[PDB]
Amino acid sequence: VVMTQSPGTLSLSPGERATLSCRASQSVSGGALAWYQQKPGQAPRLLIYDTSSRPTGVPGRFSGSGSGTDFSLTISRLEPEDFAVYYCQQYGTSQSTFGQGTRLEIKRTVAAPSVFIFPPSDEQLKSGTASVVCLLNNFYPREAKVQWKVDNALQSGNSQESVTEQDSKDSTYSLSSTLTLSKADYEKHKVYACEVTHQGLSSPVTKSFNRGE
Amino acid sequence: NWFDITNWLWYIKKK
Amino acid sequence: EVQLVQSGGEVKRPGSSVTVSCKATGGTFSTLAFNWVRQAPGQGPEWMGGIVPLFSIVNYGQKFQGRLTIRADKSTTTVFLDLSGLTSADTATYYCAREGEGWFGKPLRAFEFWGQGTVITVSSASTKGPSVFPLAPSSKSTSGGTAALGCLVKDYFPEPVTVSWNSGALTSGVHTFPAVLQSSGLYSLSSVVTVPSSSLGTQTYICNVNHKPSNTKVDKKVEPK
Repeated sequence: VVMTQSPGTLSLSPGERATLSCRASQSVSGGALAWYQQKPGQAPRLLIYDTSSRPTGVPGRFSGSGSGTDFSLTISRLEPEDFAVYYCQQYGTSQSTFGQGTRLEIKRTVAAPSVFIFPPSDEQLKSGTASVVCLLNNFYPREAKVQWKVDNALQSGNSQESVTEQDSKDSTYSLSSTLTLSKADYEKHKVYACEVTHQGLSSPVTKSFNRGE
Repeated sequence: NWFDITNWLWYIKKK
Repeated sequence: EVQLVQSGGEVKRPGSSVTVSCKATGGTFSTLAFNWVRQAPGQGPEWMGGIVPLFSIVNYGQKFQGRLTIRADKSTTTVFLDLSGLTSADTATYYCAREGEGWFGKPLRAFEFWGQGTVITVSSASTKGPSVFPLAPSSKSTSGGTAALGCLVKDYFPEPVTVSWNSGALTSGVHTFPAVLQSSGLYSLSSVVTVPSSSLGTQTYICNVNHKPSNTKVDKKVEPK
């Protein structure tokens, strides 16, 4: 049985009403459906068991519903601590399965990322490698496309990205994309650029530097 | 289902 | 208190076998089902198996059969997880969860109590400290605006690395990104901070990188170009 949660990411406001869906590939016997909440760095917390029953300690704003192959978790009033990842788990058969999860994040105004490009340092250059770091500071939403251009040549497969968690104060995300090269390949070229495409940007913003200027 | 096994013992032990 | 205390984190080589413990204290043990659920970096939980300690009735996931062994010790109230033939796809956090009790302790099957987790890093790479390289603030920063600087914590094994700024005095505007696993098998992360441009020439910014597995403490000063 394959569990599929919906949507992938739910962007709502604090105090609004939240509804998360869980769809099973086949019928779940006896209503054996559970809803777990998980915050980054912690073990999941059981919010709902047996489709609709609620364990002691879970506030009344969480309520489960559904039957057969369609299930739904409902948070009547979203509190500050109710934004996290939610997983639905079936356990009617001998082989329990979880869902891919739903990311319940905070909705806010669209903010453009502040883009900063950093060339490799000389101390790193004398070691044999070169890392060019592009930074997208404080933006919303978190979907952003970063593209590296070494003398107008599109790079692919030599850059890694990582995004921070949603900030607890401004609900913004920060992204970091590092381009790793050898010193030889780094000195074979001059212009290094990282162009960013985001919703809060009218045109893709390119931050570049010439090697040695 | 194995997840229900602990329930049987719960019933049988209770009665 | 119903507490589940697991064993410490471990670094295992590919093909070896690992054993994770789970001390259950303050609740029913024999007639309640324990479960082992792992979670890869950046992914969701995945149920692996379970056991009923009374008669050692185990239930293994079809994916992990032939490679999994869950055991129970009723004398010491402990649940174990033996996983052989470790691969890179087994590097995750392993949680031991006990089901919940309802009216008259009715086994609710769903997992209510969880342990603190056991981080298993399945990699051969030797324990190495990180090389800290400065992300200097650009010389073209906005005159009277905001500047950005940071440190690049590159090539270290294993996790984790704790990064602070000015020994912990500077906290505002600091972003320490989650580490990424490079192709070389080593980890790497970046820690940036945004400061007023009018303080780049006077204020001294120092990033503090601390790696416990390598006993490495590096202090790196970031200054403009």
